[PDB]
Parts: sequence; structure tokens; C-alpha cells
Amino acid sequence: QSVLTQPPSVSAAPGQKVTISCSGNSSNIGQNHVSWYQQVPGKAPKVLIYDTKERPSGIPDRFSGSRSGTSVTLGITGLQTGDEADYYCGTWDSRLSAVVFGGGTKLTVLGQPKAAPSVTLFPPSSEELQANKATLVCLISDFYPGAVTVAWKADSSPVKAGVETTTPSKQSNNKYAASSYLSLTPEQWKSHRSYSCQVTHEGSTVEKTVAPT
Amino acid sequence: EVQLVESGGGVVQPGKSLRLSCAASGFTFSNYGMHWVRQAPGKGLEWVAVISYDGSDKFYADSVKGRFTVSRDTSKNTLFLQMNSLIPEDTAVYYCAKDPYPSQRAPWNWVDPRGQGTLVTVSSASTKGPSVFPLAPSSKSTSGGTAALGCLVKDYFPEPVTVSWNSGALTSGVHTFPAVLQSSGLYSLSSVVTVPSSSLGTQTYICNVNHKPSNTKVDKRVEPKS
Amino acid sequence: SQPDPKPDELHKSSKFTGLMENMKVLYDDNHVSAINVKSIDQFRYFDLIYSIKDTKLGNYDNVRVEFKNKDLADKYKDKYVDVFGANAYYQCAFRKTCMYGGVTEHNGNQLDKYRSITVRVFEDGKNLLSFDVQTNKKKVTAQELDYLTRHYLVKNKKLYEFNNSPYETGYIKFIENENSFWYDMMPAPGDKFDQSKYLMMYNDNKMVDSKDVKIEVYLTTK
Repeated sequence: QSVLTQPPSVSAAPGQKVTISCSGNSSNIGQNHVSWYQQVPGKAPKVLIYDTKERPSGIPDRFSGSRSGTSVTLGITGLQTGDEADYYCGTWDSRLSAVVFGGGTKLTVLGQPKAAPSVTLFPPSSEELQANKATLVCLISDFYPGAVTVAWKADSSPVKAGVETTTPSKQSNNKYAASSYLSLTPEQWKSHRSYSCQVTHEGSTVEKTVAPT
Repeated sequence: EVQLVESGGGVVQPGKSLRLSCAASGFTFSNYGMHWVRQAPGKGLEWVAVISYDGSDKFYADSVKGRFTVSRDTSKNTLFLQMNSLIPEDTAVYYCAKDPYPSQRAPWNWVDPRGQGTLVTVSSASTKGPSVFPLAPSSKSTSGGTAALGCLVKDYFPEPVTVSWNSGALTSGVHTFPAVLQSSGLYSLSSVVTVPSSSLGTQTYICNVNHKPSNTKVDKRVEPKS
Repeated sequence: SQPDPKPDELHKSSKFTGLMENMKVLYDDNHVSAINVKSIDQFRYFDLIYSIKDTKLGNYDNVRVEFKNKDLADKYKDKYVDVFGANAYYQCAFRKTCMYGGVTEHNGNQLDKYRSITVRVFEDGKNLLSFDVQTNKKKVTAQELDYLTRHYLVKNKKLYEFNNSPYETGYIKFIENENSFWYDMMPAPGDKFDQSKYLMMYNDNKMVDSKDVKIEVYLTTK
């Protein structure tokens, strides 16, 4: 997936502190100093840390950087709501002759209790089946913080083909919503005992199942 | 103060070409190397290319090697990115970034993006109205006193689509979800309303779907199955 | 080939309590340079006097170049040379100024185009950035390359400041065909900085070939 590895998400209350780890190879992080970039939702990325610990002008000393071997760490103390953003580590990779980024870490500044997702799964409609098509609709809502992963199952086996999932989006109540669609032929739908939509959130899982009969 | 302004993006058919420009000001352009970095919607940062301060070094990401070329013109203080044989996976906002220090060579361990970027969209999709399918309430699973029903709004382009229920008379318990962009280049969206299960026999539920770009306006009745 | 620095050998900036500006001025814009000049006088047996005019922008019209021994002074006494070095205004005996080495024969030493040398900078063992310095000499003194490298670092990485340095230690290493030597970039411990004694490390007039010399800078943080 990503050349550099960082956790998908982290969260804490305002005034608390968090760390974000970033790990790599002898070809990038074991060789080079690392930089960090923050991207406020809907805005452009900007440099947050460079030379593994230095702050550009305008970045407060609440942000700090540190190194431990083949991994580096970004520290944020006195968390403020404006710190809610995506954070990326970056460095040069001499094997690839490219600057490589981590996959990014979504930081949430907690403003309400964490909420597990509510999941509704719809089977293909009769009208769509008569049109020789079939779509499974998994609707995910009211989860906080807004980070989920979705896995589908045919009977009990994983299925990855034909899965399209939206990125989580903020609802009006500050919780998040997402949806996942699984496209099947009517024969595959009829052939299996059941299909399942399984949503993972904050290390815990919610799953719904539908059956042709 | 240093300013970078990206431009040139737009909608492009797959296999076609596009040239991006980054106008630089506030610093001695020819003293600094320049980078291109892109970000697909909802995904992470991806470095594209670098051209050194003197133009002798040009390095590319593997995903764009042989298709993209970085160029540079000192006189107009402009960085360019020529993109050939564009594919849907190239859809992204493209940002230019300047070397922090003059006369740099590899390794570039950080870059300084300062612009708002320019959006390029590689899609073969054309205007298309959606098919509207009912998401019927559960047949026997009266799992409580309430039931969920909806409408699947399938395979339309471009955005947006609006959904109401019962010509706006039903707004409580309605959740319309943001659309998904499929690999076909077409959007699909779903709207769901939670209603008392006792009222399924009596109350009629109709989802009102409007897709103005395709002159598609459909009221689809959603009825229980069996 | 000089052995690389041992642990605790390098000067620590924290143990120098004087003004780091006195180090910084040696590697700022004001440097002495002259092209195709011949020595006019001799103060001592191991020095040469040159008539270098920079009276428009600089502020010294006669300069004394001190060498390690009589042989170096004799070698360049009657020859037309290029001079490049960092100047010590502090006090010698010989307005006026002094320097050490930085003298190369003029005839046959110029290239048509400027040659770039890539400096590789490390901080705490990991490379920080790389950048180019330029020279148009086939044979260049290590002093000229050292000045160009540190001048960039002062301007761009705050290598020396008025009060302190953000780096605890630093040495610059020159490599020429598996043979290397280095200079300590930090002042000696104490509350005074003797500029003349520090710049004396250049008096050997050490030269490298610009074609294949490699420059590495190793820095550490507090």
C-alpha cells in the first residue's frame, strides 16, 4: 500500500496529548531526516515539521518531532480543535529516487462520546433482478470518530471484487456516515446462502447479513 | 513572501493529454528546485516529480514515468507538468512545491507546498440519468416497532441528485447518503427513511428523485415485498 | 589518509561561551579574493604580501598571506597566483589584513565553465540535505571549498549565529580517491575565540582536484 507506515487514525480530548508514529526502511527513514505535513479538511497540505524536529515559522511548540531508529514520531500537546486534520510523514527514498509519504493519520479532537456505527443492509430489489442486475447496499451512519473499514462476505468467505465504498462524511450532528455497495450477478446472489456487510470501528465490529430466501 | 499558483486542470478524456502550470513569485525562481505532488479525492499524498534548480535532474514517480514530464522556464517563472495518456487513476488535485533551500540535490527530505492546487479529472463519463430502485422494508423481520425503507439512485452523471420523500411531507427520519463514484465513472446514491412498522400497510411512501442535468425527475413508489 | 574524528574529539559549541559571531564573520560575505596577482613584499620568511584592491565594497587594500613553511612562500613568491581565503582582521603586526594559504597558481588552472561540487550534509548520522558549490579552478584549496560550504550553511541553516550555534559539533570532510582529511568547524573551548589561531589550519595551502573531490559535512545537535 504505502511505502511509509503510520496508523490510520488517532484521537484525544482537547488539552490532551497524542503521538503519531511513522516507520520505514533502511532506504528511506533509516537514511534520511523526515518531515511532517498537516492537511486541515478540505484545505491544502502544508509543512508542519522538517529535519525531524524543526518547526517552520508560525507552527507553535505544541508540535514536536522525535526519532527512534527506523521510526519517527510526531507529538502534539495541548490539543486544540483546530488541530483536527490529516497528518503525513515524508522523506526521500534512495531506492526509488522519490519522496515517499505515509498513508496519513486522521486526528480527531474528541468533542463527544465515541459512537459505534449503525448499519443497514439492503438486498437487491426485485426490479433490479428483473433487469439482470444486483446491488447490495450497506448504509453506515452515526459513528464517531469518522474512521471505518468495511469488509464483505459471501456466505463465510471474503469477497473484494465489486465493492465500492465512500469515504466517511460528516453528518449534521457531527457524527459520520458512509455507504458500501457490492455488485453481483443475479446468479451469484441466488447461489449463496447469505451475504454480509461488516463494519470495523475503533477496534470493534458491527455486521449485518441478508439472504435470498 | 513566496506564492505558488497552480493552473491548467480540468476534465479530460482517458488517453488524452493536459499541461499544468505553476506560476512562482516572491523568490529567485532559478535558484530553487521544484516538485509536483498530487492527491486523489479521499486518498493520501503522492509525490509526482522533481526538477532541480538548474534543470539537470528530473525524477519521476513510477506511476507516472514515461507519461509525465517536468519542464521549467526561467523567463516566465513557471513550472510545467506535461501529462500524456491520462488515465482515471490520475484524477487528483495537483500541488506544486518549492525546494526549501537553493541549489539542492537529492535527497529532498522535505518540500514546501504553498498553493491551493489545480484539479484534473480524467473520466469518459457523459451526462446520464439514474435508474431508481425501491429498497423495500423487511418482509417478516419486524425487528422492533420501526422499519427502514429507501431508494437506490443508480448510475447517474454528473452530480448532483436531490431526494425528498412524499413530496416533502416526510422529512423526519430521512437520511440521504453522499454518492459513491464507481469505477465506471458513474455515481450511485441511496436515501433511507425509518418509519413506524405499523404504518406500512396504510401509508404510501414515495421517493422524489431529481437529476436536473439529465432532465430526469422520478417519483418512485416503495412498497413492501410479499 | 587522516583518521576520522574519535568520540569526544570534536569541539562542542556549548563549551564555548564567547560570541559565536566571531566565528560567523569568518564565513560571511566579506572574503578576500584576487585573480592573477604577484606578491610585492615579504614581512616574514614564510609569508607573502599582496596588493589586493577591493576598496569599493571591501575595506582592506594590502593583505599578508602566511604559509606553513619557507618552501611554500618560496614556491609562490615570484609567480602570478589566485588568492581566495577568509581574512583575520584581529591582529598580526602588518587598511591591512592577514590570511593563511588560499594561494593557487593562475596559469593553466581555469576551466571554461564553472564546475559543481555536491556537498552532502549529515545531522546526527542521517543526511539532512545536499547542495552544490561552484568553482572554476582545476586545483582548488580546501580553504576555498570550506568557505563556500560554510557560507551556504550560515546563510541557509544558521550554522553560526551571533550568540550561539544550534549544532553541538561539526566537521567538514574532503575525500579524494579513498584519501580524506577533515577540519573541526567549532571553536575551541573557553570564553575567547582566537581567529588567527583557528585560521592557521589553512596555512598548509592544501589543494584538491575539483573534478573528483567529495565534500561531506557532519553535524550533531545538543
